[PDB]
Amino acid sequence: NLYFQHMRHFARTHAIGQIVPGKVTKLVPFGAFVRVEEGIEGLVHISELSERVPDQVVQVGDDAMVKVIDIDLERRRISLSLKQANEDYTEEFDPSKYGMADSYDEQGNYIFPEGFDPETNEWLEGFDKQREEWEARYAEAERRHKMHTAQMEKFAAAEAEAAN
Repeated sequence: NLYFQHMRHFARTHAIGQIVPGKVTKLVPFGAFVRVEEGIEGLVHISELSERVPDQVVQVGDDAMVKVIDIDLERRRISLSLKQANEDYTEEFDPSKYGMADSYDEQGNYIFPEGFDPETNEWLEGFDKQREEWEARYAEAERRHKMHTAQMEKFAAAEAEAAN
């Protein structure tokens, strides 16, 4: 089997702290399982489902945005947090949390793609493939942050309904 290898591949592509999309797959007494890639499913512990029984917060088939808090490749287990994703949410878009952590250095400065000239604000010639890849990653990061906005709006509308 190749489960160790699939999970290693996932980990080298979704560092700890990234906020990733998932589908709620099954509710267990101790959490909610979330499929984050084909073949890869992680557990959202009960104490991590919300800032405040799992059926209480999520249902099967729900799109969810979850923060990767741990990857244990020895036990082939991925730990996920809905609540910790929501804590990090800002209405202002930070692409580093949503799959572009590479475009930022250790201090948090932005790193332009190598083929792009910042003073010109134009791509140099010969970098079409680099550009298309950068544009796809960036479109994916936007898609994720939008999914996250929708989860925050869903959570707040439910509360307002509960509150009333």
